[PDB]
Amino acid sequence: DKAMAGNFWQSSHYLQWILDKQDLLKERQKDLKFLSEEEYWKLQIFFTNVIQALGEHLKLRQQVIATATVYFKRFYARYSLKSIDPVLMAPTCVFLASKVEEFGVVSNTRLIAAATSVLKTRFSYAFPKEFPYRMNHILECEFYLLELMDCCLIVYHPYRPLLQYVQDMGQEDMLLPLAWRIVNDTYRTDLCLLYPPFMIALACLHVACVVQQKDARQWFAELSVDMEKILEIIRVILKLYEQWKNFDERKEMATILSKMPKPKPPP
Amino acid sequence: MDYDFKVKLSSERERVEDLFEYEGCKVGRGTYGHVYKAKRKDGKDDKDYALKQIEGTGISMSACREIALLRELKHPNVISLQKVFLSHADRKVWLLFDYAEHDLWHIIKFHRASKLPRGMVKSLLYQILDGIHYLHANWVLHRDLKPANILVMGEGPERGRVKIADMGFARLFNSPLKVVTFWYRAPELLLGARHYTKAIDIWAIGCIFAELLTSEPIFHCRQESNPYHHDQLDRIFNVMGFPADKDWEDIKKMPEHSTLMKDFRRNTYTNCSLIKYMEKHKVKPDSKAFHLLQKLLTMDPIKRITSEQAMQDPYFLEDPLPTSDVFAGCQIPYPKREFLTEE
Ligand SMILES: Cc1ncc2sc(C(=O)N3CCC[C@H]3c3ccc(Cl)cc3)nn12
Repeated sequence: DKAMAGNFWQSSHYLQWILDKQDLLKERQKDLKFLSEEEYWKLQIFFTNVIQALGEHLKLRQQVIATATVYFKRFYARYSLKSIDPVLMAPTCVFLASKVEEFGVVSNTRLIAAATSVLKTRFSYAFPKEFPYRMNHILECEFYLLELMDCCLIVYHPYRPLLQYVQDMGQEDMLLPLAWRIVNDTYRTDLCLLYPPFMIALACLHVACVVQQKDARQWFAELSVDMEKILEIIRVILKLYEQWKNFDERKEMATILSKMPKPKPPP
Repeated sequence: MDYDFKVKLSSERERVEDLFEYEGCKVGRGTYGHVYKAKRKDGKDDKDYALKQIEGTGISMSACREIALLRELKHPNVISLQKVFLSHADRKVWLLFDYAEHDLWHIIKFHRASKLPRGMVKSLLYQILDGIHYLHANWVLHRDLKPANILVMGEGPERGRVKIADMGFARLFNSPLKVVTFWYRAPELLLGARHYTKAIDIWAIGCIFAELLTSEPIFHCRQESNPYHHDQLDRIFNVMGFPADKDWEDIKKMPEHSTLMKDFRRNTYTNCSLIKYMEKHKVKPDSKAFHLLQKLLTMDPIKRITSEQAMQDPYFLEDPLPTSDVFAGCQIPYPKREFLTEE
């Protein structure tokens, strides 16, 4: 789907959903009463992985999965984890993202079956009970999601600019698979809420070049871009890999999930 | 869901029935849903609004894509989404627009019923091309362009400005195959083209332009699965002539080409041409208007002009120049929309 491809600078993404880092951290403090900063990041990583598994099981293209991931992040950038259960929100984000695209639809029974099967087969370390929600909960949650994103549905990702950069380098076979995988990894951080996607793409490509010992200094010099911001993004990517190393998702998440604030019922 | 979160959002939610007076003010009902002429209940402004309750419940592909695209698109000749209201109780979606009193269907009928300043037709075409070009430059196809969907603003600050509406937002796999008229459908659609294209929109603009010039649909035929429609093709050939091999080399690649060859003979249409058709409806074939029309109504979609090139045509540099107000400051003779009282 190439809709709005050259419109980023007049887009809802750019104009409303490139957030201030200090505003984001300010809104986050409500949930940091229950969780440490490290625990909150681990929770973000976990639900990114959940959304990825849901999308893979549904056979969705990576761009749809990425859109679902940014819907999830946008929701919890603004609201508390207790507002709506993230176990319900994740499949809802996948459902809505799938409908913004045009090549195929995710049916109701297929979404619920995917949520149930994926959580059982790939996430039983986190979740002792089966997926408890039915399709009416997804549909209700979808209305809240759409409203609370201010109906902003078109999301730009680093994949398209990355492809253009790697083509321009003439290094598709060398650098693209690794750089693409590093783009996937950036969704385990806040970067998509903070930087234009092309900047994230350049940072991922830089790390790919360093890993593979490819000298691209002159090519990165030929770009008219704020390299200080690219370096900021690289530092977050390098930090993610150190956290990844020190994080055992499977051993820690049940404990972290129990510490999450939970939706208060009616009186 | 957190209860405090729920009651807070319920307290704060703007509801269409509380914000707008639209009871008994329905101006249209169709596949799109229900369209009302609305006014704000608090007197903050005195403007007229259009309120559309989308057909069905929940968020359909049509609704999802309509909201997704209109949330981003910003151009004077594309209808602007002002607000979205989500009604949780009945799962209904409401879209708010600035109200367009007129559209090309009703303008054309008004002229047809009579049997227009100098540059009205030209001004309409230019603005249609401007709006479609903006969509196309953003890789958005309209896919259902017709006189009924080309709105024109009435009295107010946007007097006589074209607003392209009803963009046909959801077509599975971008495919035309997945009371109907085929008068604005490009011949490649009729021969089984698997995907919508920019060229398909351009053909429809050509049809609309011919209709604005004559007040008659150029490829008129009877109304009413299979994309192949025999009588519609017959009508196109009776107007345009039958394409030579050299006119449309890739016609052989169309899935219904062999059906076309079975049903039609070239010789049937030997004295038929757009020149002769337009001569009968008092359009001069040596006019710049005609030469542009002929470029829009090219049978081979790869030989059809783009919206950009159409906007650059010297037709638009010839007196009279197109105007922002297509009525050119003259008094609007067209009647206002009537309200629907049918059950
Ligand atoms: C009158 C009007 N002003 C602004 C707007 S958007 C809007 C719409 O959704 N649509 C969908 C089909 C074509 C258009 C329309 C046009 C006329 C009428 Cl009677 C009803 C609907 N209609 N409309």
